[PDB]
Amino acid sequence: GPLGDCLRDWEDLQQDFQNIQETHRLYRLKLEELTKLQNNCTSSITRQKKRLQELALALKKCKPSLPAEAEGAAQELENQMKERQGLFFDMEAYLPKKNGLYLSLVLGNVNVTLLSKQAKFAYKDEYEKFKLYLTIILILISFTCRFLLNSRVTDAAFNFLLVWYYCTLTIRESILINNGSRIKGWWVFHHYVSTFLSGVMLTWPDGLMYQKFRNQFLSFSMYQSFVQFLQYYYQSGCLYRLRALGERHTMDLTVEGFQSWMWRGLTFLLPFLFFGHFWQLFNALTLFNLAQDPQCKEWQVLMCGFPFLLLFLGNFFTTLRVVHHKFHSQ
Amino acid sequence: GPLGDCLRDWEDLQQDFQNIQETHRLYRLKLEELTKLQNNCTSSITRQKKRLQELALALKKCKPSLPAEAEGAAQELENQMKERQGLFFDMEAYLPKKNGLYLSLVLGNVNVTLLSKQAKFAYKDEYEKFKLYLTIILILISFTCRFLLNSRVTDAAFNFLLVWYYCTLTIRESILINNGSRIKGWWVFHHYVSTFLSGVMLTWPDGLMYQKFRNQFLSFSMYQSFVQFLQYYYQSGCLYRLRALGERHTMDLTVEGFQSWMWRGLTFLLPFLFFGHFWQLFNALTLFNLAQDPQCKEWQVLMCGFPFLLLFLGNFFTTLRVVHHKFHSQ
Ligand SMILES: CC(C)(COP(=O)(O)OP(=O)(O)OC[C@H]1O[C@@H](n2cnc3c(N)ncnc32)[C@H](O)[C@@H]1OP(=O)(O)O)[C@@H](O)C(=O)NCCC(=O)NCCS
Ligand SMILES: CC(C)(COP(=O)(O)OP(=O)(O)OC[C@H]1O[C@@H](n2cnc3c(N)ncnc32)[C@H](O)[C@@H]1OP(=O)(O)O)[C@@H](O)C(=O)NCCC(=O)NCCS
Repeated sequence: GPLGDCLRDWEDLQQDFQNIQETHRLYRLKLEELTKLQNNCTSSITRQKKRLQELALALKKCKPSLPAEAEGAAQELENQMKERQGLFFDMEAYLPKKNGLYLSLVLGNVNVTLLSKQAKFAYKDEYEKFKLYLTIILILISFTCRFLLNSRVTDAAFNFLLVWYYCTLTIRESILINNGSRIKGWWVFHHYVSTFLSGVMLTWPDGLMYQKFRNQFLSFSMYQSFVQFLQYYYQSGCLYRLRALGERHTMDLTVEGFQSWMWRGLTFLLPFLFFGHFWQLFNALTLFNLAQDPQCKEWQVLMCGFPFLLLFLGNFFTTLRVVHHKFHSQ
Repeated sequence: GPLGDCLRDWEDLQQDFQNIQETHRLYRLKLEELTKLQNNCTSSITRQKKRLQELALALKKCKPSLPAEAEGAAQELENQMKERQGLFFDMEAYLPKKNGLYLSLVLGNVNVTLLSKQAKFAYKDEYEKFKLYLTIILILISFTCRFLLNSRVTDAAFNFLLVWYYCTLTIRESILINNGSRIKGWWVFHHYVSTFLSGVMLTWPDGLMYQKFRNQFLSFSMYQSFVQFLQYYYQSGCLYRLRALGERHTMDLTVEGFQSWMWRGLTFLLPFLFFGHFWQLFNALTLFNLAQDPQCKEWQVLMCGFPFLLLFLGNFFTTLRVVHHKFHSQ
């Protein structure tokens, strides 16, 4: 007769029930005032930012009319308002923030994980591991689809995987932007163009003109995944190094050693990126030249030759901008 | 010389700066203990649920050995443990919850909007309006692609829109599940199958056998969007009615009038759904019959004929289940 155990467990879980429901009640109260605090802080910050920017506008428009001797105080005045802006960014980094017009077309609730600092730093790492693992899958299946097979089922499967990976990746990093980062919005239009390119390659009716481009496209995709493979290593190394510099617990790792390490890494890495840039430019060129041949007539060739050229222009300019800015930073 | 205004605005915004940073500090503190409370509550609830289910298991296995006269107390004992489970569901409805293995493959942070009740009820409405608006776009462009055009560019564009809409929609409702709902997981595998179907239709190389199926597929897509058009009306009406019943402020709207209205609406709606079910079954049949013709040889025909049949079986069974359960509920 084990019922006795069950019944006295019933009432002891019952006493637990009330002592836990009291906690639940006070929790609800706490949540209420915390919400009020959040609303108050956000409204106040918005008002202050507006006031600051407008007064800075007024001072800037009045500045040329004024001589430099009294303008001394003025230049350190903007030199301090900019850091006031920086601290405003710091403070806004926690308060829940509105969605940025692309998430709001897929979602509509609020996801600002960075209510802590560990809770954010341990999201970017997960993102990096996602990029690496998917690159493994793509390089493997690209090898299979280029050296040993010639069908169109497998080719369509590879292109579908590509067009899914790019879209989930643009969602992750469009969250990672409003949490906080400097992600240089070209790096997202890059995904949109690459998605359009794969999509067009998906409805290419074969014949005697597909087989002339399949080889180059597959090989280039292989190489690009390899570059992502190396870039993982450098990026993750940089992230851990920078945390270990910000966290002084391990040892007083000076900024000098970090900078030397990062500079050596980047300067070693850069030739491969430039090789890839020129590889796709040559790719676009051969595609146009092929299109000029009067033997083909398919609208897919020019529409698959423009994204390559656009994509090269953007990538080349942005890489040079980053290296040049880093060089002046020194 | 407007500098004076600017400088005294500087120091008055400065006094504002400290009086706001104090608020920020206390806000951070509050957030800290609120996090501790959340963790404590979730751990406690997990332990209690495990204990309750295991003791219920023990009682159930011991029950057949025991006679009914003493089992009286036993049946109201399970009749009360089930409501204890219900209240546990209520309480867990607020605490942040882990992601369900599909979001965690696209995301990895936590989005439980239902920290309130308005903040959730005003998400489902947005979801409904999204479904309606996208149905408008699809019905319009389907009309254009069937009566007046015959190309393949426009057809591919329509199929791409379909395969994007289904995927964003499965993301929205897979959030809406873990917030809280009874969404009958067949209704999501439905989206996966429909996505696979459109994908296969996307790489169909035309010829003398595509033109025999294009008409039926487009017309069926039109009709299906029309059913979504009506289902919006009924669903939104039901949601507002149920809120107006739960909210007794307007008037003591009895459950009887609500039930009569909902029953009339559903009984009026059902014939169209059944028509659609049989429409797609006939569609799968004609597709197989066409495949039997020795004049075609394309692997796309059987792979486009199975999802139709599978999809019909699932839809028919699930609709009958819902109507039967609702009938016993009365
Ligand atoms: C830019 C590059 C030198 C990296 O340098 P970097 O670490 O970004 O240097 P910065 O200090 O400017 O970093 C700026 C921000 O860009 C972010 N970033 C996000 N996505 C990125 C991406 N795809 N590439 C580069 N930077 C990226 C970094 O995270 C960093 O922000 P955070 O560190 O604060 O989170 C290198 O990644 C690059 O050139 N990108 C190549 C892109 C590519 O795939 N090309 C392939 C051609 S075949
Ligand atoms: C099922 C149906 C009668 C709706 O009834 P219902 O309101 O779901 O009745 P229930 O009380 O069982 O509702 C159960 C839950 O299912 C949810 N639900 C979510 N997505 C749904 C969907 N696509 N269809 C039906 N119910 C859905 C409802 O929101 C409800 O949960 P909630 O009200 O607590 O949020 C009706 O929508 C249906 O038969 N679906 C047809 C699906 C379809 O598109 N078929 C096309 C064939 S051509």
